[PDB]
Amino acid sequence: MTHLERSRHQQHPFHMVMPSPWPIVVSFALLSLALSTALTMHGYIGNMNMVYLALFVLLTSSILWFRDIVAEATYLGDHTMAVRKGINLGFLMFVLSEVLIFAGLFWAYFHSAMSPDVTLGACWPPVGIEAVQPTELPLLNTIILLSSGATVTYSHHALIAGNRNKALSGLLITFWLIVIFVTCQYIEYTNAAFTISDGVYGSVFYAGTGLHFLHMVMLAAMLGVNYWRMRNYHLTAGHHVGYETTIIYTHVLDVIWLFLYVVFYWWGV
Amino acid sequence: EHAEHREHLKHVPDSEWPRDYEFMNIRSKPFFWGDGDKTLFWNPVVNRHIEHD
Amino acid sequence: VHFKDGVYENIPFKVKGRKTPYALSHFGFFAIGFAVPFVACYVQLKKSGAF
Amino acid sequence: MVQRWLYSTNAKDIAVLYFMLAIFSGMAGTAMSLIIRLELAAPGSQYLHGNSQLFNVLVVGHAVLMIFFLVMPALIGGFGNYLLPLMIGATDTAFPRINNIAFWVLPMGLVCLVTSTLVESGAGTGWTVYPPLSSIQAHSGPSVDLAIFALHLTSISSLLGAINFIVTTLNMRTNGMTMHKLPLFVWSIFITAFLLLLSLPVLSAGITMLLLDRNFNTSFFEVSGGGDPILYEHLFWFFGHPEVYILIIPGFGIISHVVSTYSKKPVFGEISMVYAMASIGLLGFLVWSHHMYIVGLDADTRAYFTSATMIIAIPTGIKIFSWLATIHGGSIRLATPMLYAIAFLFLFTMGGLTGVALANASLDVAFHDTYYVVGHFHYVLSMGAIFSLFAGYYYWSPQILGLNYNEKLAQIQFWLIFIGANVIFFPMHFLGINGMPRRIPDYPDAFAGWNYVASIGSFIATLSLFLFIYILYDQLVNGLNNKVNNKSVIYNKAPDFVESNTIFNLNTVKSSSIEFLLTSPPAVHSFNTPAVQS
Amino acid sequence: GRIGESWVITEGRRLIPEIFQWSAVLSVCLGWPGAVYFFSKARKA
Amino acid sequence: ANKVIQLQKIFQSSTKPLWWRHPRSALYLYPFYAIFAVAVVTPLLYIPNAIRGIKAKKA
Amino acid sequence: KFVEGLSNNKYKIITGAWAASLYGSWVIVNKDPIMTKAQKIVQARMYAQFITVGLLLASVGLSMYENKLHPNKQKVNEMRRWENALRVAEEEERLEKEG
Amino acid sequence: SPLHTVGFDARFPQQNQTKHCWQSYVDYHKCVNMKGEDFAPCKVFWKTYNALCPLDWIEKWDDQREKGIFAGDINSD
Amino acid sequence: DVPTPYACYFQDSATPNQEGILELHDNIMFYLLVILGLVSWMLYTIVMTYSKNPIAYKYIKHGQTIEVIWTIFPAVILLIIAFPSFILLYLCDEVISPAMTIKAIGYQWYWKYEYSDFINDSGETVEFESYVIPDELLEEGQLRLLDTDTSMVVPVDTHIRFVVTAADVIHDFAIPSLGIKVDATPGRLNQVSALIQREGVFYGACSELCGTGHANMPIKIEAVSLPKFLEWLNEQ
Ligand code: HEA
Ligand code: HEA
Ligand code: CUA
Ligand SMILES: [Cu+2]
Ligand SMILES: [Mg+2]
Repeated sequence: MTHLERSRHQQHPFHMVMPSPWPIVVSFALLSLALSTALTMHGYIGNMNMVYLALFVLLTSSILWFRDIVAEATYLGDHTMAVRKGINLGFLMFVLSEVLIFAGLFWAYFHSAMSPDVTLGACWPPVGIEAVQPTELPLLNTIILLSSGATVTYSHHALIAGNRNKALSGLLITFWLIVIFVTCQYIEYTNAAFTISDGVYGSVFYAGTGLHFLHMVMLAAMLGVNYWRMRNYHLTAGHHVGYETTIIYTHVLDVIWLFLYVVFYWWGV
Repeated sequence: EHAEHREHLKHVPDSEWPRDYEFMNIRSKPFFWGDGDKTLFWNPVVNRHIEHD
Repeated sequence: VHFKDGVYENIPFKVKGRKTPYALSHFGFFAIGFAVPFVACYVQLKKSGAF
Repeated sequence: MVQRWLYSTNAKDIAVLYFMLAIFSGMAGTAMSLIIRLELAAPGSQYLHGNSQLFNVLVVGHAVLMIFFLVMPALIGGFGNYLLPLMIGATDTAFPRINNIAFWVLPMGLVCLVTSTLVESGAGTGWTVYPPLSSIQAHSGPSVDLAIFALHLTSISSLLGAINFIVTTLNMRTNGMTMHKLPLFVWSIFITAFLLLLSLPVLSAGITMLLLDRNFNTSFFEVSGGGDPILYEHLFWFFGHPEVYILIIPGFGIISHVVSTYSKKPVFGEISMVYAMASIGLLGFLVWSHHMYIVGLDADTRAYFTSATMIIAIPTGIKIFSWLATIHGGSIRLATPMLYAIAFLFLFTMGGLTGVALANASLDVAFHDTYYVVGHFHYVLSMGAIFSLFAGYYYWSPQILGLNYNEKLAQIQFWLIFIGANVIFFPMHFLGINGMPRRIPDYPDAFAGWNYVASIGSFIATLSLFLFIYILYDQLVNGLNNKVNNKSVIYNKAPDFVESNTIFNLNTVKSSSIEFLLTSPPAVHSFNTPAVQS
Repeated sequence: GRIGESWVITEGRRLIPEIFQWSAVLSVCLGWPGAVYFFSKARKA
Repeated sequence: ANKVIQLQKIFQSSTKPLWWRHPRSALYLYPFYAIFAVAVVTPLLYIPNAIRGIKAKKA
Repeated sequence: KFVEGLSNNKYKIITGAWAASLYGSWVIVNKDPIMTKAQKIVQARMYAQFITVGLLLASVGLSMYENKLHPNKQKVNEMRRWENALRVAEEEERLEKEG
Repeated sequence: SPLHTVGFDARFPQQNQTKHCWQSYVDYHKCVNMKGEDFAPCKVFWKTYNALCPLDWIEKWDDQREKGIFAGDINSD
Repeated sequence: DVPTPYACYFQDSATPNQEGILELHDNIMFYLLVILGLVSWMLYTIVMTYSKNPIAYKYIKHGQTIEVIWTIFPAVILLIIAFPSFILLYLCDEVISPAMTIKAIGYQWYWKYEYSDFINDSGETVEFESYVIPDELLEEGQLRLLDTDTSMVVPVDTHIRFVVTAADVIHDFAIPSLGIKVDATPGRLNQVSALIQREGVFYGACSELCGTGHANMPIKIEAVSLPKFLEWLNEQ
């Protein structure tokens, strides 16, 4: 084509982002959250009202940031294939950083488990603490993640194919499947013989399973956002990077749950 | 089975709950929310604080 | 909007066209930077002993 | 101007702000080093009368402030943010709001670290903030919680910058940059950004375990209750050695570039040098417990770690040998960043030799938590990372800032910091092998001489930084007059021998990376069009 | 080389004065603790 | 409900910044500005009460 | 009678079979030269974890297949260690008295 | 002249000895509760724990044994 | 034993372990000073003969012969350095057949020593808390900040293995003269051995951070002959 209407464009595929006020606001909110939760843990302020509003302003600033990124990604239309591969590799490295936090928690469990202290009775699990048996409720909420992975992968491969009634049905039932997982996980927490303070076993057990618990409620929020922008026709057939992102996230969450489940419920009892 | 077992250990008087060990129910500082001895999912049936008779 | 470029439009300090001398801001920056541990020492020495 | 400095998703105007917080926090940290070494100058309770808790607060402030708010910003954040897009031809970085939030969550870590040293006397543990010294029984208050929330925020900043750097040099390279054609500072920032996201997750996990067994009644390291404090030493030093390899690898990149461009020679075997640097990166995880030879490990695992830290020692050796090879046979133009590059080699080889004296698990029983260790790391961290930082500033800031500095003041600043910092940390070795422990307010008055000599040196090392501040001022208000009126050096690469002056004015800059071809202060959209390479 | 003063002599002349000044700069870059000990009262000054 | 091209035709053709360009974006940012200003200025009046050491009045 | 030695290492065989299962599923699914790398990896991971948690219950049946052959463990190995701890005291102090 | 002590056990040759004291204490209370209530050459265990682990640990474990909240139970009926 | 002003060497020998550590450090420094001398000589020769060099040999960028010799030379020197440290590390844990045992349990800003080998024929274990003399009650010749009112006293010419622990913050039992340094963590007992070869005093300090009273926490070990130690243990 003409040079005159070729030099009226970006001249390189990469993103040039206009100056946006959502690093500074969410950093302000992160500072206020850190100081208020360092200040209310010692009885300096009266209630948890202020750490509540600090967590809430962090949540609503970050959801306004994600509003800005979905508007820029599908309305202004800048996410070409180079930027798509960039944000894909960035999410891969972020999740590689999350699984190392999980590896640090597993290091804590292994170090205090396979060399048990003389104050635990020199046996893992310790004396008196009735450990959770792995075959009742752990079996349901370890088969429900495999069923969730199967239905989210056929919803993905129906989104690439072209049918809407299947690619929406898979996403709806994987959302309700993992929220049923989260609710029965809370059911498992609210009747268990040990608390987070009862020894080191309850401490590292609840640390690992609670971090996975918070990770899948964040996954459920991500999948609710993805179902909303799948219903409102944002997701295309070949430009769904914000959905490939969350299916990569839920499959690696499934495999880190099975690692956590095996060595937290079978070997550790 | 676990529900009927929790209904079995509902009506147990609290001094018949066994005196359990040093690592169980540690309290370095009191919890800043609640009365002082209450976690988030603290079931008042299965997780009693014995207060050492 | 591409922000216009020069020799003094790359830094947050304004240097040439001011009302106060630049040495005031440039040395007050490192004055407060060098005097934050001194005020930490003062607030820690009035809380325990004397000074 | 509010949208150019507060919102500002452009990787050139974020690095200047990184550098501003870097010089601010480095001034605060060296004020703390001056106060520490001023109180340790003589036995008996000096300037801070009694009050050892205040000295513990001052030494943790000096250590953690000058590590996580001067060296890591002014090497990773500032220099990577300004130069990593500007060497591989990206217009600027990928994920721009991510490296804006990294910068903007730095100084709130700084302000909560500052206000942690005021409430309920204060966090004194040292920068390796240990239990049960920091648990709620032996240390009560909201101080160390804010002191480790600062580490949470700095940890988040450095990881976001790491993901930013990794993707912006794995995808947005220019037309001809292959997988091995990048300049070596790009490779250093590459490997450092890998070690960040491979290391600091373990750190943040361990220190949030410390926080929720301080305040949330759990029992990770509270020992009467099941836990053990050795698990924190493992979970901390698994980051604690990759942290200083992170802090020193861009120093190796900066020194490689300045000795390449001030000796008119390419670096001797750049491919073997980057293989050595990458193996140093992937090997620096396997030696994390050379800081724990005393606590009660077996002799077998101690034998493994004292075997593996010497294979850590060898590729740094072949890097220094390649540096001697690439300055050999050159045409060395002794300007002020070349002076820092020459001093870095000697003053880091000295610290590395005393480091491999420390690395023997046999020999670490006579030297642990002892001023020999301070003499080692205040060589290889201080002189290493900050002589590379000075050889970064004095070499790059005429191109970035566009204002040429004064030259003779730069050389008296180099010789003052060189003399006045070699006189501090050299008596620390004699204090170490004579038997002085670390973190004491002061000491049994036998070894009363070397502390006085180190304290008379620290004032020289502070006066040289005051002269560096005046160098910044003289650069900022007399840049064009130092261009014109013959006080500076203008061409960093001299004309060759048989080349005329009328022929040097044709090809002015004989670079090998992009950065010295952009005009002084460069345009906000420098690479409109891509920068081709064969 | 082949014709000229020999390479042993013409590089010994270049390097033999360099060894003494190397020894001087190393004896004053590592030997100043001796000079500061020499004047103190520990050496019965 | 297939309202993406109308939103694209609106979002390309304006001068206002991106976080102010939507029609219903007045209900999302004014109460946010209010609650954010409140929520971040409020611990900086409780920090000198913590430096002085005076705790809360609880129980 | 082999159940003793290769049921002492349950959680070695399960983990090695998981790694070999992901490898033998990945080399099967990657031979289909039409899909993305990510879809192949997540399908191989799903097949692997399904066969692994299916084997985890086979080892439970095998675990009580061992438990009839060795009743009430963890408590009678402790007393074998205790007999070896009492013999080492008596053997030592008898020669302390007559040595 | 004599200064004899526990020598060198082969089970615990490492630098740590906390399992060595805890096992010697629990096996003293496993000898003198089981085979005979007190007459023995299992004074070796008494010599070993009273030589090795400190008085605060012995006092804490004996009050835990009295209250019945002992960690590794000593086969008491 | 005790530190000396303006000293630049080790507090001298008492134990075979400290003699081995001194010999090993001198061997390591002897192997290190060649490398330091040739590195400083290379740097000096280069920067004082190629600064006055007008041209630059820019066509020398690799050579495999000298590259592999300068990467195989540090491996050789590091093998020769690591060859005796294995011998020292594997002999300094050899605690076969010690004579008597000590416990050295360290509280907040003091130590508490206790002997319980039952030759004190009053019957009991013997303990003493070992506070520092505060630095105004010093009386005309007493070493500042590392003296003690109640010293630990050990015999000569017997292997003594002492365990160490704490009841709080991680301390360290550290004497540089006896070559003994071991972190007293509150959870585990850690044992180290000694064979003191001469009578006299030995001083040390806590070498882990304890908080406010880290400096006011010394170790004083007088080593006396065996009949005087038997008399002291029976009398005390
Ligand atoms: C970043 C690393 C770093 C650096 C550079 C220093 C440098 C100094 N430190 Fe140290 N220090 C530590 C990190 C560092 N330190 C750590 C981790 C500990 C251990 C704490 C513990 O374990 O408890 C410690 C401990 C420590 C001790 C031992 C005390 C003890 O534990 O008993 C002393 C005593 O002298 C001391 C003081 C000083 C002084 C006077 C300097 C002087 O050198 C300062 C002068 C430095 C400069 C003049 C550099 C230039 C400054 C700039 C701002 C340049 C700006 C340029 C750019 C931005 C390009 N600090
Ligand atoms: C910047 C980060 C950094 C770097 C690069 C190093 C470099 C090295 N360090 Fe250091 N070190 C620290 C950070 C660092 N250190 C810190 C923070 C502490 C105190 C922690 C605390 O609070 O306790 C410490 C203290 C410390 C300890 C802990 C001792 C103790 O506390 O008990 C050890 C243990 O092995 C050690 C060894 C080494 C070795 C072998 C190297 C090597 O990497 C050096 C490599 C360089 C050379 C080897 C010289 C050049 C090579 C040649 C000239 C070739 C010939 C050489 C040979 C053949 C050997 N140093
Ligand atoms: Cu005990 Cu320092
Ligand atoms: Cu290290
Ligand atoms: Mg230590």
